[PDB]
Amino acid sequence: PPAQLSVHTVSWNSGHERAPTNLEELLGLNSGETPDVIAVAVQGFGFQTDKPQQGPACVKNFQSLLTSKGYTKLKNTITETMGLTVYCLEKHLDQNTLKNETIIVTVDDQKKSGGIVTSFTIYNKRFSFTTSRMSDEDVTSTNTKYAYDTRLDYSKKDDPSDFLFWIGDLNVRVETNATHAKSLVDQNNIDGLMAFDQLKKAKEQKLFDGWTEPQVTFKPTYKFKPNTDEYDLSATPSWTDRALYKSGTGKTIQPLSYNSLTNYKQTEHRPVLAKFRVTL
Ligand code: HEM
Repeated sequence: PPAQLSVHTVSWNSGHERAPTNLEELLGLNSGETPDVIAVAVQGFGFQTDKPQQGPACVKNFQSLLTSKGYTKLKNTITETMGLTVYCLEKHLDQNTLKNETIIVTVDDQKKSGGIVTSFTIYNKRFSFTTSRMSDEDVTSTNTKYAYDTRLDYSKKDDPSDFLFWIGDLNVRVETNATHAKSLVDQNNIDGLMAFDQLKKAKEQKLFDGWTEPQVTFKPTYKFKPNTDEYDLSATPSWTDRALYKSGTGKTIQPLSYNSLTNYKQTEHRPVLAKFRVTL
């Protein structure tokens, strides 16, 4: 058993946009790194119906590239508004130890909000990967707008997972006016603007209890005018896509890198990539 494994996560609230052609950058492969596990979460509209017939392109392009490197897809799950894919290096898998499971939780009767958790075991350690989506208008279990639900949190089980990641647009925003937020951005006072971020408020209500975010040192990833680096100040600039981590069993998870990918400008949000090292 290796003593450590590397995990990359990426999430993008990509809306109606199709998978780009350069995937290596998106997945953090472009520096020569070969991580053990890769999870990709997207949020948007119409993935299941698939009017545009993008599904077959996604499969082809992700499968070509990743199969080439020795990955196997453990699971792809899509609903109308969320997608979560998890890949693992083939060499790590043992069929009768894996216990691959996915639940979907749906909160509203239109099945647009909730989340997905995919869990699996390697080297006798359980990994769980969650993504979630909530809209501002929703009635929820928490009576907040945040994309949290206890059923999605595998640290609140009697047998909690060893390594947990929660990736996506949590529907946490910066709670101040757009002029002030832009001023802080222009001065590169990232910690000053993070003071207004709603994750700490959610945590005060004991949502995302004991989940940690890596230090943010990049500018808000939303809301941009498509194909520019210009903020549309009709919304307060915010950090939308986030990566949170936890261990249920006292394992060390060390973030190596956490950054937005500013080369991807096709849309209003920028994708966010995190890299972690975990000690088994
Ligand atoms: C940048 C945006 C997107 C990203 C990053 C992305 C990512 C992914 C990934 C990683 C997979 C699994 C591929 C595999 O099999 O290895 C997938 C599958 C799929 N995607 Fe995309 N996707 C995007 C956009 C979309 C859009 C806009 C639609 C439809 C409106 C869509 C529809 C689908 C469908 C239907 C599948 C499953 C196909 C099947 O199982 O036959 N995706 N996507």
